[PDB]
Amino acid sequence: IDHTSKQHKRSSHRTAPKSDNVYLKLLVKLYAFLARRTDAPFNKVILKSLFLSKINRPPVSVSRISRALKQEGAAQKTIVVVGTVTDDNRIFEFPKTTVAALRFTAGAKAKILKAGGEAITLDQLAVRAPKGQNTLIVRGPRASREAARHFGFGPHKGKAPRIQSTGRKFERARGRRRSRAFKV
Amino acid sequence: QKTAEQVAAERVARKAEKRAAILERNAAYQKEYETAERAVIDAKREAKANSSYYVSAEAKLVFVVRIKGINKIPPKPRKVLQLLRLNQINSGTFVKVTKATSELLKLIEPYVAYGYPSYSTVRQLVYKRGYGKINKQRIPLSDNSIVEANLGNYGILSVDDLIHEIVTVGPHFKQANNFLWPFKLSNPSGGWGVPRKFKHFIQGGSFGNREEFINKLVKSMN
Amino acid sequence: QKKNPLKNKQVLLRLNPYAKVFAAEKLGSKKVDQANKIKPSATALETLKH
Amino acid sequence: LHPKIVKKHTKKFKRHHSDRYHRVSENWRKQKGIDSVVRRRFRGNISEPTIGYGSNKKTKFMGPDGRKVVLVSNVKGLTPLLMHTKTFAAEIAHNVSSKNRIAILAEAKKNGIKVTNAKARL
Amino acid sequence: AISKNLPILKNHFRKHWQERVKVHFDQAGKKVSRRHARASKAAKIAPRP
Amino acid sequence: KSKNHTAHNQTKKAHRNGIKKPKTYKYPSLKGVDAKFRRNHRFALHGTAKALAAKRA
Amino acid sequence: GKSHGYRSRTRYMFQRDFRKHGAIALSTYMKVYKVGDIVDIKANGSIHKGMPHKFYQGKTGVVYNVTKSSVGIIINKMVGNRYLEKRLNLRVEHIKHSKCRQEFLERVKSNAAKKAEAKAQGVAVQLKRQPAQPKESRVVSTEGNVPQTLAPVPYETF
Amino acid sequence: PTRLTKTRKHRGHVSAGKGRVGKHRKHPGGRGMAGGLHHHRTNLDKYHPGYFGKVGMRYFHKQQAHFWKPVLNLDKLWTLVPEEKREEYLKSASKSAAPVIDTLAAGYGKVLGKGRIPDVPVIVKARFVSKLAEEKIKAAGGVVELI
RNA sequence: AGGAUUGCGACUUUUGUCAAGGAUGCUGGCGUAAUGGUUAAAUGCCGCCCGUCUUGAAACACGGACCAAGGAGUCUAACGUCUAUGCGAGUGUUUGGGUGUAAAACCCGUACGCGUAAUGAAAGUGAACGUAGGUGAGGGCCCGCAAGGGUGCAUCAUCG
RNA sequence: GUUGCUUAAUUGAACGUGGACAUUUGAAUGAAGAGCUUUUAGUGGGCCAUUUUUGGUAAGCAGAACUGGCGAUGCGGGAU
RNA sequence: CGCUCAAGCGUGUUACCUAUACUCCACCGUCAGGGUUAAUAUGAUGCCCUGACGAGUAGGCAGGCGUGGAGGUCAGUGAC
Repeated sequence: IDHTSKQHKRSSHRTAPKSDNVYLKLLVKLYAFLARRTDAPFNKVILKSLFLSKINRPPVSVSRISRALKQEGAAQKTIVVVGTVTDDNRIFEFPKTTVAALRFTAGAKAKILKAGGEAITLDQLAVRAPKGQNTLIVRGPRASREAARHFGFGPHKGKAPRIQSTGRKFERARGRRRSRAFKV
Repeated sequence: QKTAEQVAAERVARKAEKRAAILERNAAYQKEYETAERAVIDAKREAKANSSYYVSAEAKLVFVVRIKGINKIPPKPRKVLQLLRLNQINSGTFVKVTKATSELLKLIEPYVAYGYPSYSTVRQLVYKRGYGKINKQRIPLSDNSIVEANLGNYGILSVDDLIHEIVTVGPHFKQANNFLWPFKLSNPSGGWGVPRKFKHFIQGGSFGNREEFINKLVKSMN
Repeated sequence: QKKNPLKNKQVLLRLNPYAKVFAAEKLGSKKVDQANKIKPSATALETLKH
Repeated sequence: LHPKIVKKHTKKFKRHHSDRYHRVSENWRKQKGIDSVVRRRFRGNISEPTIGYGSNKKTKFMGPDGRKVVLVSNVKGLTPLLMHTKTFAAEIAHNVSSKNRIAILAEAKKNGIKVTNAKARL
Repeated sequence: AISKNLPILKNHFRKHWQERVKVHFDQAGKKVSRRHARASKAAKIAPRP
Repeated sequence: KSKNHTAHNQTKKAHRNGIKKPKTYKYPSLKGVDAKFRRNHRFALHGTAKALAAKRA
Repeated sequence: GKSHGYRSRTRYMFQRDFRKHGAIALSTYMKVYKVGDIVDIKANGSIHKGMPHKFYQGKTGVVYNVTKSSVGIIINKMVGNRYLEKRLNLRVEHIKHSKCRQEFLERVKSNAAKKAEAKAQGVAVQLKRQPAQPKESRVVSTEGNVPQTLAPVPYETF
Repeated sequence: PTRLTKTRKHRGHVSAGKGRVGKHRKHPGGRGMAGGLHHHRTNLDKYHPGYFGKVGMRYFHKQQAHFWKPVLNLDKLWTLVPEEKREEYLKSASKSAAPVIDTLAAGYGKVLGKGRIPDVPVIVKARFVSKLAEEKIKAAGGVVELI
């Protein structure tokens, strides 16, 4: 038989979480039910994000949440993070807001609830909004990681070499400048 | 729970309207084929009286069959067989005949036998070995409710209406032919009428163009 | 179990409602045709026979 | 009406050269050879175990009776099989003493539970 | 000897290092010896710090 | 004694993985372009930024 | 040793022509090149400055930069199992305009005329290009055109 | 865990994940960075550069003590002041009563400009300062004392 | 094969009937070594001796008389990608001290390592014109009966 | 509209602001989902066939070109 | 083996034999696309539906079977 494509191919996606956590899999069952039933695009996005790894779920700073509120016509939207929400000390006037996430830090709990906010978890959000109405999903920065700078090293890529320490006398002389042979 | 019992009486009444629409259309298509055959036969007799030769219109539709099996096939003809959906040995399709499609058949002529079918061989293939492509998944054409659900936007509200598009070569041949899954045929019951299968029809073998004799070969395999 | 329209007949009549009208009037036969003219030739038989 | 059992391949898969040399036991073991004919599948040689020989899912782990066997060592271990006589049969262990078999066999026959062994030494 | 895309390490283990290895199993037991020594000294000296 | 060179199973290897086109983008890479042109081009984009800012008022 | 120079195996490629030696006609220099035009390449044996390597004879590419005497042309070439972008700098004497894109611009204007004209009259356009269809039926007249009976000739020695 | 490794799974097969032709011999290439200039040049031309050679001049008896000076951005600045005394100070200090921020006690050398601080008088104490860092503090109201 | 019903239909004046989304009906013999299971021999056809290096082994290529037990990718110091867990601009109790049912379990904190700033050989200097900037793509949400418009995180390209 | 480029210039050239034209997304056929990233194994002695072909009297000899096989592969036929 | 108006050589026309190939049905596994605890006992890792595919050395990953010791648990089995 002329096999055009590969046979018995895998889906190439995380179906369920690799984690064995009891409380997380309860949250999966709730959103997995909604994604089949509701027919609201919001629910199918949050179903994907619960399956992700620690690298694929970066931390969202509270200053990043404050920027999205300045968008023209998005003052009272329930901002749904899928990860951790860390505190930030490069800002002062944090407004009265409502947030939804898996985890909140000890600092970020105080910063929201001092202004008079609502630190909600994803199950409590699902009671108010099944379809996801007047929501606003936020995702943290992937490619600012210490491993990301070393990927795809070579001539003349403009990337960082994998080394321990540190300044001169360590990957500087021959092959990095015209005085000593050449500049890569 | 309640009123859904009354819907059983209702929903049946709307299908009685559709069966009348199928019956009148099938009567119209029968009148098209009978007039098409009689017009060509009498037109020859018209020309023969006035010291002239009627030349018939060239074939608008052709049916291909994979003869050679797998392996030891060069890459260029192997690519063309992949495009015409003849991946397995003994496989059908139908091809809308153009100048462009004729050049594809020249490349793969040792590995296939092909000719011009009629409203008879086409009727048997779509009933006995007919299968539809419905969100992938090779699903059979048991009921005509399946064909209306998918191909309802281009007319084609029945199995015979799908057959009409294949035979006449209408504007929606490209959509209607691609809907059909390639016909997985059996080996011929009588035989190939030869000692050797790979020599071209006119010399002795099976492959290449055979025009009128493809109808006999398919009915045995059907 | 996929039946087959050619055999069985109830599956045939599930499709093509015209199968009654085809079979009753005998359209796989149809008398048919015609005098007026057995209508002949001119110089075709000279080239054909030669 | 219970599905009739078909075993596909009843003959035992012996290892290659088990009868030839004494040290090679009859427990199955895959040939990892390059000259080997058992790996490459030649005509007129021993068969190999393959997933195609697997039994039907309707009738798996069932004997001639049509019952899945459970191992029992005492009277308290009979309490899962009280309302499941047609589906689950019992079997008493080898390490149980002679007098304790009479204790299990007595209360087993009350509820109508079929034991594969016993019989019971005598 | 070398070659993927890994950092160039510096492991100084080309002498007879296995002959001169120490493992501190005594950490837990040696703590009690010091607490015993500090206590027994205070008993000898008595009223002084 | 040893074989020198060949190109057998070479094109067959290449077509397994891909043989791909070079992607293409809108706004291509502006490298190896005339330096006198680029300096004036910078001042044009700076000036037109002032124009659109004044319009929105 | 093996020879792998810059102008290796260029005996007939950079050979000039039959009865077209010497100077070049002035229309070569007069032609205009804006950033975007498609152009085919032909090396000229007489002009030695800004000369292309043998591989790019007959290749086609888009112009990206323009200067005093030259034009920058990016050409995609195959190597290993992956296409790479390459940047050339050839003088005006070698480059000429491509006539492949020429026919496309004729088709754009004609379709716009047919859509605008027919919508206020016909209500039926048919603007997609048709492949060469098969024949229709017809009748051939035999009056003063009677068939000539042929036969295969016997073998002779010239 | 000894059971989870792949050497348990290889029991039965001859080569054990090393091939029949390659054999797995002792030291085919060398022993650690051997032949860097000869037959491992293609590895070191890629991936590393600047490996061989020597840039710069020597320092005899160098001490990590003269070279100290840990930096501090103006973004952080207010973190040195306590958490209780913050909502109080941010709302009305207004001169003659500004919160003194000694950077050296916390452990910082050079006060350094980056962030955009709020308009409150500060009075900072530090060893070193940037030119931009002083401009931002004077715009607010305060001053910089040297030590 | 399947194992309540649901669907498409046909024949029906009608109720109903049916070859219509996979076999039901009626009858006989035996109720056990008779049917099956393993095991040994006979008969038909087929079957060269394993392991190994090799483009290539039944080989006139190497090891193997036979059996039992033993017998071969382990542990460590620095590390890379991916994954789970805890806290998160911080993080790390266990050098050491306090206690104790005593190598355990529990508690304590100055330092110090890595991270929060880079670039230069060094002397050194040291990251907001603008809503932390525009353009093209972008999931999701918002307005709308729709057509379409508004707002656009991650990321990719691109000019500042 | 934009400028320090270019013009005898109120020209040109790049990047734009607003505007008109979506059945007829402007050849055929197919699409098995498309694009992309990290990481690491074995391998780096090859050989035979149909045409093209160099050395050689010629070779189950040596050496290249294009597809297909064996090596990694049983099964029916060529007795083997 | 034996064959001579062949059981030989060239050519034609029919029947017939037959592969793990082709068509159809049963069962196994792998992969994909769906449907469902809306109290509704027993494994949501469940319970069903539909469609395709299956050779393989060097190599990689997955799911299981067994051996010697350690913590828990069946108030497990045993001079009957």
